[PDB]
Amino acid sequence: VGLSYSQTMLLKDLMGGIDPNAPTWIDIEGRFNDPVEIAIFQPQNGQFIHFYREPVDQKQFKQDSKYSHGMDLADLFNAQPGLTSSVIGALPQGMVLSCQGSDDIRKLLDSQNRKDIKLIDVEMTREASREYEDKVWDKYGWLCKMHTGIVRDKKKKEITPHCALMDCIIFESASKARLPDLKTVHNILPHDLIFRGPNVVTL
Amino acid sequence: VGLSYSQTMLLKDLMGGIDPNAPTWIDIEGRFNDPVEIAIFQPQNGQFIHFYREPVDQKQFKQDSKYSHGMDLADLFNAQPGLTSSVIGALPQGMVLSCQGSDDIRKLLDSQNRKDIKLIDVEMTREASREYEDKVWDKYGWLCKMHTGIVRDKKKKEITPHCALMDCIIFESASKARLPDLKTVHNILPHDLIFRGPNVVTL
Amino acid sequence: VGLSYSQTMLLKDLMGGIDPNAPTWIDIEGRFNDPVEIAIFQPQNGQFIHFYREPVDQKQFKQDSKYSHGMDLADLFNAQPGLTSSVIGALPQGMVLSCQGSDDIRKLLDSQNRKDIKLIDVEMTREASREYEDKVWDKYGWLCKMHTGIVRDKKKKEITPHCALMDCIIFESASKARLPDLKTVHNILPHDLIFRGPNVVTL
Amino acid sequence: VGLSYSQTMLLKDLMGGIDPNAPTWIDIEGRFNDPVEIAIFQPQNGQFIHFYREPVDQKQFKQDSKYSHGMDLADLFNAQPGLTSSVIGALPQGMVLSCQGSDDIRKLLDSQNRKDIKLIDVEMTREASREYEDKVWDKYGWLCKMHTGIVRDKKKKEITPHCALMDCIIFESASKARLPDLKTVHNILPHDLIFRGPNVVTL
Amino acid sequence: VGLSYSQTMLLKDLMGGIDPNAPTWIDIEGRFNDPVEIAIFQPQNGQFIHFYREPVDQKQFKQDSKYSHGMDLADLFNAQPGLTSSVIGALPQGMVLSCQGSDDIRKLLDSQNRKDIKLIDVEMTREASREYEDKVWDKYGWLCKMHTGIVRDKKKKEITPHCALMDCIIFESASKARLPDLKTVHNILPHDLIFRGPNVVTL
Amino acid sequence: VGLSYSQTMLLKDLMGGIDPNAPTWIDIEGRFNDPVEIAIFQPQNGQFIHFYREPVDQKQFKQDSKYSHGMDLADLFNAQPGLTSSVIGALPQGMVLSCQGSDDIRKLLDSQNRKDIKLIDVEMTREASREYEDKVWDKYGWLCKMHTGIVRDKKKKEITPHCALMDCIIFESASKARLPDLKTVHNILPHDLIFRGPNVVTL
Amino acid sequence: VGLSYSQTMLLKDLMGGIDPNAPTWIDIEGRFNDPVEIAIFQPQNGQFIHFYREPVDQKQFKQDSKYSHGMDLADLFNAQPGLTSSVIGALPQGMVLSCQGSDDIRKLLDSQNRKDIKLIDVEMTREASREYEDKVWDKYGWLCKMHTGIVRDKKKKEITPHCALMDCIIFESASKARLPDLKTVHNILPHDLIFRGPNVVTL
Amino acid sequence: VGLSYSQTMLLKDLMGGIDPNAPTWIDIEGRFNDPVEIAIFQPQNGQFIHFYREPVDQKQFKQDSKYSHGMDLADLFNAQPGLTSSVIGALPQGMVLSCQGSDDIRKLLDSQNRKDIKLIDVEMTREASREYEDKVWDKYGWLCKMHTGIVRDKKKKEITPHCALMDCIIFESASKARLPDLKTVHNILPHDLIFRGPNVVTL
Ligand SMILES: [Zn+2]
Ligand SMILES: [Zn+2]
Ligand SMILES: [Zn+2]
Ligand SMILES: [Zn+2]
Ligand SMILES: [Zn+2]
Ligand SMILES: [Zn+2]
Ligand SMILES: [Zn+2]
Ligand SMILES: [Zn+2]
Repeated sequence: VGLSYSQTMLLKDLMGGIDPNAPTWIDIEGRFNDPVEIAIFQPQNGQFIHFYREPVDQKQFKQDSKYSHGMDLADLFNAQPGLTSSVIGALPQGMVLSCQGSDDIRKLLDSQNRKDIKLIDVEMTREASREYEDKVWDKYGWLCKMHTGIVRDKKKKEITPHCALMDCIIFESASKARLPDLKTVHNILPHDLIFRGPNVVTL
Repeated sequence: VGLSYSQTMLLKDLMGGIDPNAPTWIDIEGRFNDPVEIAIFQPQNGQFIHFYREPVDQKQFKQDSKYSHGMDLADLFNAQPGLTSSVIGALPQGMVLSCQGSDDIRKLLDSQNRKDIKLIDVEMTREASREYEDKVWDKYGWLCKMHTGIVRDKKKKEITPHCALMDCIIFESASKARLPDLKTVHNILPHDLIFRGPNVVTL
Repeated sequence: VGLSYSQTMLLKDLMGGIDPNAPTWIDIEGRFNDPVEIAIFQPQNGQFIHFYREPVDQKQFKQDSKYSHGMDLADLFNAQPGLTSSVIGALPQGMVLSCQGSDDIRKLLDSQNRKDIKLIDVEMTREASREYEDKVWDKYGWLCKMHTGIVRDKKKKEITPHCALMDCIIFESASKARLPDLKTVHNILPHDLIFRGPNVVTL
Repeated sequence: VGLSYSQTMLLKDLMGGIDPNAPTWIDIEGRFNDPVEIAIFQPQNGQFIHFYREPVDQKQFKQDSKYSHGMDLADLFNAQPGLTSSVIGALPQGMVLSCQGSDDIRKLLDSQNRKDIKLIDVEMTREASREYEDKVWDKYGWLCKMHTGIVRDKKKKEITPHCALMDCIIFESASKARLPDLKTVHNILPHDLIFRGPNVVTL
Repeated sequence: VGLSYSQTMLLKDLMGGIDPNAPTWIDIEGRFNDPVEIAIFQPQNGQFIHFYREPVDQKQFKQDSKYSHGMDLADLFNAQPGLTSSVIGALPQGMVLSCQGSDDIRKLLDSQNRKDIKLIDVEMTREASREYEDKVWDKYGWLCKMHTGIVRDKKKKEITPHCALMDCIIFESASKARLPDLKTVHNILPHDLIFRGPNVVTL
Repeated sequence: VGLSYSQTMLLKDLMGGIDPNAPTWIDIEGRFNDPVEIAIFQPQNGQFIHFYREPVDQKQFKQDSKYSHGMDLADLFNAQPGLTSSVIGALPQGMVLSCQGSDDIRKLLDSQNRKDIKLIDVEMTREASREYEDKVWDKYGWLCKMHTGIVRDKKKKEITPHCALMDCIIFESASKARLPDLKTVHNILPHDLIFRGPNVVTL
Repeated sequence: VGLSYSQTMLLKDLMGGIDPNAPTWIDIEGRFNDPVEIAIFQPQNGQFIHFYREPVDQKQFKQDSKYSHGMDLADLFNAQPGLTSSVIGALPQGMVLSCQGSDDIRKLLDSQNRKDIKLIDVEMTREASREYEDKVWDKYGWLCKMHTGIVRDKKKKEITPHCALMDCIIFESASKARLPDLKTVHNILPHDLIFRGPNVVTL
Repeated sequence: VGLSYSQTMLLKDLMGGIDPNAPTWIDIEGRFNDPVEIAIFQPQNGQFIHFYREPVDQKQFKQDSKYSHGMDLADLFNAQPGLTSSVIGALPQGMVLSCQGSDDIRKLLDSQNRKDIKLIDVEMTREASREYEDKVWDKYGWLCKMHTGIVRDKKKKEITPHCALMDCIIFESASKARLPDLKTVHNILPHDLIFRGPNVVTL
């Protein structure tokens, strides 16, 4: 379906937690046209938005699963449709978003008619990536148990998967030379908005 | 598609005009599962909600067009999808709605998970229908130019079509023995929300 | 409902016409999870299986109708439920099926637990598609009068719809550089098995 | 779901054991519209059909459990759907079935469009019921361990439950003044057809 | 089972958010020996602990469901066992907890050998209860959609159910004459710790 | 029960003595699914973990008692439940464990989610076993007084029992051609964690 | 455990169906000391005994699964213990059993102290094996759905698994140059004796 | 092991001597969960069942030996396993058993799933105990030479041990004010069924 009216009213309220002037990270898995996991993280307060999307192109998903995110199609069948378009639509106006590699994000933001949003492509050395990847996945990896597959590189070497939320925390760590010390870190989105149990139908 | 996030934010604002305690009429054309025109009229202030929906079942539409509403499929291709589900979702909590023949309305309200809404089936004599039908279509018929087809009865007799908005004003007239004297009567919904010019796409 | 016991007994008999070693084409309209028209064609004898299915996802159907098959929901309400699962279940063991683009067929055959069935993805040039499309729709297009809608491409150009049965005959033509000269070509399935007039109810 | 195509093909084969001219007993537990256990017994050869059905009306089941069959809802969740409708549709044409109290059976057979089947209401004295009930439940009661609840009468007196299969053997005993001496007595239906382990889904 | 070792390590970390000197509310549904829903709310920061427990006594649950909380047994089958004993065990030593009616809480805390914890029985007028109940269930009621049953009083009058988390927010409102204005309010416990998807087994 | 919260907190602290990079031995008595005595020994520092578990299968225990470990059921009734699952969960990450015969250990480690743990199957000649068995049981046999039964081989020959802790010291001796000279050798686990005096109950 | 007293009394009764003078086939999977599936088939009447046993040696089972029977350990955990020893003990005295390759059967019968039983090693050509294997697995393969694994030969060629019951029917076919035409073929053992749902414990 | 098939067949025959309507005594030594000697005595005919069981809990046995029965572990190593569960399983249905102190017997009968058996707790004065104890141990004490240990009371006073069989004869004496005059009194169980010489092994 899409987001229902009440779901959209809730979303409006939850997005009230997002500080529009706060420095903010964004990362996705999948392509701008077919993203399967979105994460928006505000390090200052530790608030983040994190959800999933079932892929349209099943073949590419499987390949993107074996070589980057390692996700499973079965875990995505219940993701609430409309979330990507509604969270990107609900983002405040003129928000400055930080990312790693602006190319994929800009295309998605543009295809959702959100050109008002400026992007900060932050550069990150592979050395700095290797440093915090393991530290982040240990302190904060309980937030996403969705990467249950083996990801290998061109050289068939098994590698740590990418998580978008974990990628955001890694990015913040590298940009700050300090893994963030955050007491409270939480998703503004409830589990019943991210996933779909009962059925609602639009007209 | 569905109603976009901004469209839904506008709707929230416009629905602020609807007085939840005010006596209110509702009528539709088409069946609960496939309605093609919805009207919600508050006689006290003269505010109303009035929009259209493209039918799923094309064959039934044509038959319902020759025998009740006389609408044309071509005029419905541009109706904004999601309007029926979003206006019914936005209707204030615990609203008492008046109608003629509660059977069709209740089913629609229930299928949109809006059981909180109570209905008042108001009875109307055919004599009283014949009285105000012509008077309403002359004072207020400029509000809906959507019935451009010939409607006939079982006896192939050409009859005045039904308009839902006009039906609401007729119902109010019969229930009050007075065609309403209303200076200001207007749709809370703008023409660009009722119809779809440019293109927006959900994810 | 599903296929009744007697309906299934008839099916068993009619499927006796299908030659298991014969070269055989398959095509569908709609997705593996929600197919709305299935065609299985054996060019050697001219026998084919051809039926419809009402779609679960009404929104996608409409979009797939405007951009590929041009079907009408109203014509699908009476399709006999259970046909897709029962015809795929009844297909002879180890049948080698030819198709255009194996991705969609394999998923459907797998979701119906029919992995025994091997697929031959036959490649077809658009030039060869353009050649026989019109010739097939003229000699054999009377077999399917179900595409009563306008289908347009990305460039709003009105295009010939896709029919699965017609697609099978087009595929055979391109693979053979000869539109088939077939005196007898017929559906093994009767009109009362493809569609549902009276009512039977399972327990 | 319903019975799959292969399941129905197996059923066709197993029903080949049923002798159509053989004297045959039938009994159910639950009402014609909501039966929870069916038994069809041919005393001559000792072959029988015996299966279960999850009840639709949960409240009535519980009451029918405290006052007749003493069954447990939890044991019925895995009964293979479609069995009642498919076993009744597969019964030989014009089969003469014996029963105790034709009223409930006729309604069920009629609601499954099986009017061809004639019924013999055999009368049975309560004295004769009391005689073989205990003898049957001891020699043949190992065939149904599904009655794990306490059944009481109007006078709160704990009574032996009713089993449909056991009821059939009791009926045969009373009609013959001899508890049947049967070396081989067996269900034609396998445990995997009566109950559902893995998952199959229709389209 | 119980809480696994890793689950307990996570819990230790999440409980680090609980401020031991902060004023804190507690409420349960069900009895000290058989509680089915626990809520611990710290109004200052808006952090709370909120989870469920499957009841041992099924009959009492149903009665407590018809007359207080209106919960459904089916929604409790997947609650993570060991949570009640482990969250009560993890609470800071000498914590001062506020409640409504200390009798039920003290017994539970004592039966979990947590006598170090002092209780503040805060008195609340029914007038003040009636005031904030509706306001809380509207602003914060999206946090628990577990009360899907009709609760009636001695006079068969349908009444608003009790939610423990909602009860905590109502209690804070009455004690402060102000419904709390809280931007961030969230459960310290993740959905996968509150509920049980995969299987772990102790030795 | 299981390990309480405080017990688990203590365990976390005691496991801090285990050096994760240190060479480490493991041995059990009983099968992976039903182990009755576990020993984990780090020869470098002389620290070890050593505890017991009451067997589920009483018959197999008795047979395993007459032919390997010679233990007594009565001494196992007070072993603290949850110890096996909690010590295996608390083992440091990426611990390389040495053993004799990796088959039984791997299965147990895979019963918990500890596949991260690699195993070194060290080969040991019976000649080398016969050498240190007596020397170890004399210098270190006071550490385990739990083998109070007569163990015989296939030839009814009374043989020295197996102790897991003693087996670890024997294994280290054979792998090093030197019975270890260890001043300080001690269990990191206290007697009150290995055994259960008072009563704690989970919820 | 073992077979309970009542279970053994039932067995005594069911074994009354076995005709002691009837020609009878036997086959097993696994070794004499560790058999995992036993089948005893009397072609004359079509009666057979067929059950499973959980293997002691888990490693050998897996290898015997990849190279002969293709069974899964998980399906054997619930097999009723004691069945092998009790069915071999209940076999009529001096029964002449036919088999393929007497070596494995004799050892098992001897280890169960049943030397009274004579064996007929019937020779079977691989040509004759290849003939009926497919025919038997199609007419009678619904009797055993326990071979859910891929079995390959020395040349990594995927081959049809062996089923003991199917092997018995294949053996009878080859010895008779006719696949048996059997209306009634059934297991004398009920599903609740072959598998273990509830718990009984010996002393 | 357990009782073999032949052993169980013999038992069935010997239990044919037990008159199900006859008044019958039962007594045990050891607890319901760990009984070491069972006696079932029918005074009318003088038939009795009397056997032993090796204790699981060795420590409790020794204490129960010093303070009640005075038995020796060494004499119990050869008791035939499975006897307790098989004799209790074989007891005729609906047998009214007399005992002294129903608490221990009921628990044992229930743990062996024999609730059908009703118990008569017969009261006995210590005066009446002191009267027949010596008379019974002299006329019938040759039936049990198993109490070869010194039993003392709380006051270290050496007392006559308890024998279960002797206890049954004492109970009958007290209930009848007459030591029974019985020419023939004998165990229905043979010495080779009560004790185990050769070896049989189950599968
Ligand atoms: Zn992720
Ligand atoms: Zn109109
Ligand atoms: Zn078509
Ligand atoms: Zn029954
Ligand atoms: Zn709640
Ligand atoms: Zn030891
Ligand atoms: Zn098999
Ligand atoms: Zn004695």
